[PDB]
Amino acid sequence: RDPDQLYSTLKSILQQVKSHQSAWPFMEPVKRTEAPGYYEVIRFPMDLKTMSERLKNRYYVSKKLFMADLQRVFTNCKEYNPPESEYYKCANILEKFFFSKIKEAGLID
Ligand SMILES: COc1cccc2onc(N)c12
Repeated sequence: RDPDQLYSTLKSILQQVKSHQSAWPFMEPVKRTEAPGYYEVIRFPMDLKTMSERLKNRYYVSKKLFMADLQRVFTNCKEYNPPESEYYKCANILEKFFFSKIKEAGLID
């Protein structure tokens, strides 16, 4: 069940990330109205709702595709927001959590 092993593992990892107390800024797409100039600077927006959909839609056929999207959630945030903002802080906390979980799961060697 090599496809469903991957799916299972990713779903677990994604749920844990979504349940984390620092995930709240990333739960839905950034709104243009709340972020002036966001979509002019961030070319590939990503969020955890979209990732959930992608997962359900069987898009994440490799660990690399999953990693790229979730990494993008953090890097987008860090480019856009000031370094001591609450959003920037949440990104790094959640990113630390993400790297531990992917290492825990044996997704990167
Ligand atoms: C509440 O989410 C936001 C609102 C406005 C700007 C944002 O940048 N990164 C975010 N996660 C974000």
